[PDB]
Amino acid sequence: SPGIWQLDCTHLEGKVILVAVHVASGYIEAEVIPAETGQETAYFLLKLAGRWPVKTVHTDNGSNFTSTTVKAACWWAGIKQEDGIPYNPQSQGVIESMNKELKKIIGQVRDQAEHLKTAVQMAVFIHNHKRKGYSAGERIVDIIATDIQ
Amino acid sequence: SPGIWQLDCTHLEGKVILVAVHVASGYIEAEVIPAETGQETAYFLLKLAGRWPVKTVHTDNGSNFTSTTVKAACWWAGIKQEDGIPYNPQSQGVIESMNKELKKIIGQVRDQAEHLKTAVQMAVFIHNHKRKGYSAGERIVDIIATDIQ
Amino acid sequence: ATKIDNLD
Amino acid sequence: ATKIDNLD
Ligand SMILES: [Cl-]
Ligand SMILES: [Cl-]
Repeated sequence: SPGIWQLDCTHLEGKVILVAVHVASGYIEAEVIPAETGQETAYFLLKLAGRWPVKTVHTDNGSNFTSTTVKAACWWAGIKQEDGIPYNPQSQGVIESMNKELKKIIGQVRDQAEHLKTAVQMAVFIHNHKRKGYSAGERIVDIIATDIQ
Repeated sequence: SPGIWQLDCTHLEGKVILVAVHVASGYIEAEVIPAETGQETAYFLLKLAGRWPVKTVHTDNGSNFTSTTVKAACWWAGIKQEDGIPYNPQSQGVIESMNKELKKIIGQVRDQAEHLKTAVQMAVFIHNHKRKGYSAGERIVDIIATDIQ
Repeated sequence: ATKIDNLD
Repeated sequence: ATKIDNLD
């Protein structure tokens, strides 16, 4: 569980926000892309895995699970690519609630930014620094450090 | 220690690779941009600060230090923006040597990628996972976790 | 433009 | 194109 992440894809302003959630901490990374394609997903995953020790990613849908480009990135970066079937029904609810939280934050900052990409990065920042108390950014570093030791 | 980062800007293939180095660990993030502008620099720092606890950034040159757009991102993200004057002349050789290492890696992967941006993210991944034995990615997590505790 | 990402 | 980012 220190190396488990979940992809998540949500829409806003006719664009796609792709999110990776670190399952055990709730920490996230996200980007804005015109459309979700295997190539965009694969590049996002290559970025994530160069930054955190990504062991497994649960893909956000069947097209990214199937995509040979996505599997080629998971091979390159040493990631086990898995489905994102919510065997634990609590998963659906947690992601749906995160997307609603992110969109709420984006609306709270939306007028400080000309571009959606800025607002989404401001939302990532507020999400990861929020203390619920430790923050998601504190929890991910604690979890991985504990694992390394 | 744990919150101090250094920007660094290097060129390849007529493009600009902007790098943030976590000084105490050698861990890096990087992106490819068509040109270094205060807007691109500011967005890069907003991304970095949503992902790690950035207390201080030593800017890579005087134009990014001066840039009101960069200062506005450092204000937004709670970052102390500082100059990158190498008062310790060792800093200067460490950056030059990192740039040469990164460019070497990029040439080693360059033919596996159509786009320079993929090759740079593969180089980030190899750089951060390399054991020199702990990796830079293990060191940054240990340093920050140690500080949180 | 009076925005963090476009001060103009 | 036989590239990781363009399998074509
Ligand atoms: Cl789409
Ligand atoms: Cl330039």
